[PDB]
Amino acid sequence: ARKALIEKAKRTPKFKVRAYTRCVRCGRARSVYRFFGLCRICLRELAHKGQLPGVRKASW
Amino acid sequence: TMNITSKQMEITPAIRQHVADRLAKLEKWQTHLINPHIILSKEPQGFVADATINTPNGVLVASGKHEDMYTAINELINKLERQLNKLQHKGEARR
Amino acid sequence: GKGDRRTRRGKIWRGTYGKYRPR
Amino acid sequence: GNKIHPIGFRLGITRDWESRWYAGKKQYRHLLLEDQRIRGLLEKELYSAGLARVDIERAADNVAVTVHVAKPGVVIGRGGERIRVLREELAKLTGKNVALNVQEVQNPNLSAPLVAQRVAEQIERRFAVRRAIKQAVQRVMESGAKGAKVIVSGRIGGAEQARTEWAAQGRVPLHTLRANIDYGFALARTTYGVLGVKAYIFLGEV
Amino acid sequence: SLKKGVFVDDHLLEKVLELNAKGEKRLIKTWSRRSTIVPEMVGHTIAVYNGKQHVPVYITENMVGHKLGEFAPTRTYRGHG
Amino acid sequence: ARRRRAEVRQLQPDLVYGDVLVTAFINKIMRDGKKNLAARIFYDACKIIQEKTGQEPLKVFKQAVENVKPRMEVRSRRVGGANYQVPMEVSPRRQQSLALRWLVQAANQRPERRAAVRIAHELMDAAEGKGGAVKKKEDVERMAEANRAYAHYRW
RNA sequence: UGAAACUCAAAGGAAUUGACGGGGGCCCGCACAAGCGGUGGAGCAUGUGGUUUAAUUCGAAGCAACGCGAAGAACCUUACCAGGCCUUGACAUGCUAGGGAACCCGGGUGAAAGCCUGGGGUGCCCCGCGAGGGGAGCCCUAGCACAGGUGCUGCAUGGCCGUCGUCAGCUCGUGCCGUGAGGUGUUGGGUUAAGUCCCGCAACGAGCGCAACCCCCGCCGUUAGUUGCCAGCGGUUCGGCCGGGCACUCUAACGGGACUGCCCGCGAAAGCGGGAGGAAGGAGGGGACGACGUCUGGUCAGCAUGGCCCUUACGGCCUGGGCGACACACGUGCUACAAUGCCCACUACAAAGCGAUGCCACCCGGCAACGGGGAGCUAAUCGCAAAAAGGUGGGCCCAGUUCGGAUUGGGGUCUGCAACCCGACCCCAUGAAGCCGGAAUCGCUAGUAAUCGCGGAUCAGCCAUGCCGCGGUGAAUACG
Ligand SMILES: [Mg+2]
Ligand SMILES: [Mg+2]
Ligand SMILES: [Mg+2]
Ligand SMILES: [Mg+2]
Ligand SMILES: [Mg+2]
Ligand SMILES: [Mg+2]
Ligand SMILES: [Mg+2]
Ligand SMILES: [Mg+2]
Ligand SMILES: [Mg+2]
Ligand SMILES: [Mg+2]
Ligand SMILES: [Mg+2]
Ligand SMILES: [Mg+2]
Ligand SMILES: [Mg+2]
Ligand SMILES: [Mg+2]
Ligand SMILES: [Mg+2]
Ligand SMILES: [Mg+2]
Ligand SMILES: [Mg+2]
Ligand SMILES: [Mg+2]
Ligand SMILES: [Mg+2]
Ligand SMILES: [Mg+2]
Ligand SMILES: [Mg+2]
Ligand SMILES: [Mg+2]
Ligand SMILES: [Mg+2]
Ligand SMILES: [Mg+2]
Ligand SMILES: [Mg+2]
Ligand SMILES: [Mg+2]
Ligand SMILES: [Mg+2]
Ligand SMILES: [Mg+2]
Ligand SMILES: [Mg+2]
Ligand SMILES: [Mg+2]
Ligand SMILES: [Mg+2]
Ligand SMILES: [Mg+2]
Ligand SMILES: [Mg+2]
Ligand SMILES: [Mg+2]
Ligand SMILES: [Mg+2]
Ligand SMILES: [Mg+2]
Ligand SMILES: [Mg+2]
Ligand SMILES: [Mg+2]
Ligand SMILES: [Mg+2]
Ligand SMILES: [Mg+2]
Ligand SMILES: [Mg+2]
Ligand SMILES: [Mg+2]
Ligand SMILES: [Mg+2]
Ligand SMILES: [Mg+2]
Ligand SMILES: [Mg+2]
Ligand SMILES: [Mg+2]
Ligand SMILES: [Zn+2]
Repeated sequence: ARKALIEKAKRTPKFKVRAYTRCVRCGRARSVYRFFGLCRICLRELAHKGQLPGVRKASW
Repeated sequence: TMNITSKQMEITPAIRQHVADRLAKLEKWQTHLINPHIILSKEPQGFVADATINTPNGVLVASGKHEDMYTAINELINKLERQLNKLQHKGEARR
Repeated sequence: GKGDRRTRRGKIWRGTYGKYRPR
Repeated sequence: GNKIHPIGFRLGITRDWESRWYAGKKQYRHLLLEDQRIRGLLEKELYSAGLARVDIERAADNVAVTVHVAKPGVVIGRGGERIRVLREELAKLTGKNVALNVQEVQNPNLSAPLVAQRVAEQIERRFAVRRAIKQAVQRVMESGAKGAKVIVSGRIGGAEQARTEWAAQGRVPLHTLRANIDYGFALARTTYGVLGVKAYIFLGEV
Repeated sequence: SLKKGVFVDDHLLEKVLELNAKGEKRLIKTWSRRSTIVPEMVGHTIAVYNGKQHVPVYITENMVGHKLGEFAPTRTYRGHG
Repeated sequence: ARRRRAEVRQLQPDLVYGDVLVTAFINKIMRDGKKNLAARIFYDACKIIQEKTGQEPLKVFKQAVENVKPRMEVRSRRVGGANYQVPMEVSPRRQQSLALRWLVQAANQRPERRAAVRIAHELMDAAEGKGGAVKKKEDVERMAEANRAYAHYRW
């Protein structure tokens, strides 16, 4: 049970409870961000790459 | 009390009490053995036995490694004994 | 106290309102 | 197993973003998810071009989609035909106004992504890895830089035991906030497995 | 818990208000542990799923507000030692 | 303190008697940062220090502090196979710190229900030479003395 | 004086770079000491070892595994178990033999999945006034070629991370020394947070690390004002409310200021002590950053990837169970054992954030959770909002208590298709252990520990006492 999984989260099934964020890049269910569409890993890779608009290493 | 972790392996009540029995050798020194923890583990070369134990005079840590699991465990106790006799006799150089 | 649902301080910790910590 | 990404570490300082725009909550995800489809479409198709970096802009139903490159030819083509076959397919997914763009890169051997994917393809090509690495640095320093560093890791020359190969000339001070260090990464899938390549180019102080 | 509505699946609901109508039988197999025991069920043998087995429960007016699952428990325990 | 010497902070003098020794004390009464609390106790006690035994609560306080500060104490070294309790003089720094500490500590063991009373009474008695604190002093001091002959192992 | 059998792939000498010593010298770090608060005992929450189970999926393992992967396990998640189903597949590209396409709705049936089934009818390039027609959007069936696999190996791997360690180190070039490994430099004296810097020197330089360049805070300047203001007057329904103003406060962008630069003192210098001015001095405090390398560290279960393995099954859909089981054992934490406290009622003072099928003012029903209505706000202009400890004054009077709130009975609310297993909250009744904790053991040097509340991610709800942030009050001590 893996790639079939990412497909199963696409078309929205019987009840709306069954809604769960997966992520676009990796099929990761765990630690997906709503704002990015991303997991915490994928998020990191992209941010560091400079591909996330106005996203910067924080530091205060 | 004493805890044993068989990591990625199917262990048994019988061999568990065997390791409890081999560790009993350190009871010889008559010094409190506090929450001892052994970990048995496979490996392509052979088994691995680790243990980490604290005592009133310090802590014991050591790894046995060997083809036979039992000789790995023995090796582990052999290494532990040394460490224990050292914590017990070390400052006697008190001249 | 902080664990006792029936008190003010109780509800504050628990983050709720009721008879004992009203709105 | 320690080092911070030298691009991410300078975002806003020496270096700047490759997708530049503004959104806010309701549509960010989507905007963004577009870019990364665009990026995939491009990086695949536009592979043997060269390049490094794709800057991207947005206003409304307007994607500027800039592409810097090694040899612009494989984009523009004969009379500027294929530039348009792409300006199409982008737009087909973009569902909005695409502008396919080509900027040429100056000394493609001064660019990090570009130098690293050369040694990369050279490794897939079964070359002495240690020598491939000295050279790829040699080329950079010859065409100028204030220093240069290059890293391959994996079954180098196919060795059962993994190994990691390392070479550098001149300065590469990755602790300095104004480095202008261009860093880029490629990947060599060989008959035996994957090897990582990292290049570092010290262009100078800002 | 569960304020206004009385929840029975309207799948075993149907089954009980039919069997009662013509000549009332037994052996209704269900996997719904979520179903309340509604007074129209009072007396029957329903076969309830705990997940490896369909466990039969005679219904009695002793137990109504409950759920059909409560009487076919999910864990086999027996002890320690 | 491997490196240099460890600064002793000075302290804001208090807003009633304008004297550092009181705040240090109030600091020692304090619990979980609640300083306002730590204040009223001392002062309330000061009400009581005047009320009963009419006098100058400042005077009483500052007296029972000098009646507590230990002049000599033991600090134990390992030599050979035995740990010797060793006689050494306490710094004025340490005496203050030991003064205030035992005072409070012994105060809070009194049977009086209200904290400030406990503080009141312990101080009144220490002024006079009676109490848990004072004992601890005399005690520490007889434990020095009797070790007088370990005064050579002294740093 | 002096063998042999047998046996071994060595036994050795000197020197080298390390590691180590219950060897030495010097020197750092909450390493110890000084000191304040905990843990270990209690009840409960949470992970883990076990055992249990049809299954209790999986990984993580001394420090560096154990509120870790999980920044949200009722279904979903979900990788496991039981039963019911599907095969060219839930999914990619391509080729064909029939039909058709597209699309929306019931039915019969079943727990659902699935199986069986009654409908309407395709624009289009189009011989067309016609039957009809060709194509190809797109569906199906049949057939493949294939897909798919959270199946195995983190010692075959990339990538990213933990760690020694913010420790002061690790090296290269040429030269010199040694047959050589290798030395030198990098050592030495002195100083620094520092291979920091000074002075020596068969060495002279260079690089990766230190520092600095970046962010936050503290002081001042500018630019700027639908936030702030009787600072100013006027009005003032009394709300900075209107007028009016940017002085304030602020907000958020760009500057300035700290340099051991100045005085004394010492030194050969680097630099140490002391002084002045300054909001701030000796790295002003906090952050981001973490060398060559180590742990055959960690992850094939985020992703990727070699290789091995399964192809009506190790693939795929579903209903249900499980991941929450409980004789036990450990780890992290919550709330406590009370009077420096507990309870009631009135009354103050933040910061950072977050809000459109969201944040809900206010009105009403309700003891209440909540439920009705209902205004504002794409938000410095509305809302979450109450901050809490504190302040006031009243009760409690040392009692297992007006301490503590576990456990259980019963009655309700809300989310959700559904709260048996298994949610959170509210009310009534019940008020367990616990009187400060053995051996042992953790954190913290100042706006810190302790204590007090607030926000956020993830999220229908939530098992958050977790985590990441934010301010409030605010100590003790450091000989060494
Ligand atoms: Mg959900
Ligand atoms: Mg109570
Ligand atoms: Mg409390
Ligand atoms: Mg010899
Ligand atoms: Mg030798
Ligand atoms: Mg030594
Ligand atoms: Mg010597
Ligand atoms: Mg200590
Ligand atoms: Mg203590
Ligand atoms: Mg305890
Ligand atoms: Mg406990
Ligand atoms: Mg695994
Ligand atoms: Mg180890
Ligand atoms: Mg959770
Ligand atoms: Mg499940
Ligand atoms: Mg039916
Ligand atoms: Mg590894
Ligand atoms: Mg790895
Ligand atoms: Mg492993
Ligand atoms: Mg030579
Ligand atoms: Mg050499
Ligand atoms: Mg060295
Ligand atoms: Mg340092
Ligand atoms: Mg240097
Ligand atoms: Mg203005
Ligand atoms: Mg101005
Ligand atoms: Mg730095
Ligand atoms: Mg390993
Ligand atoms: Mg994988
Ligand atoms: Mg092969
Ligand atoms: Mg399922
Ligand atoms: Mg779990
Ligand atoms: Mg225990
Ligand atoms: Mg907890
Ligand atoms: Mg507004
Ligand atoms: Mg009782
Ligand atoms: Mg009571
Ligand atoms: Mg309860
Ligand atoms: Mg009940
Ligand atoms: Mg009792
Ligand atoms: Mg008592
Ligand atoms: Mg204690
Ligand atoms: Mg306490
Ligand atoms: Mg410190
Ligand atoms: Mg929530
Ligand atoms: Mg919270
Ligand atoms: Zn992802």
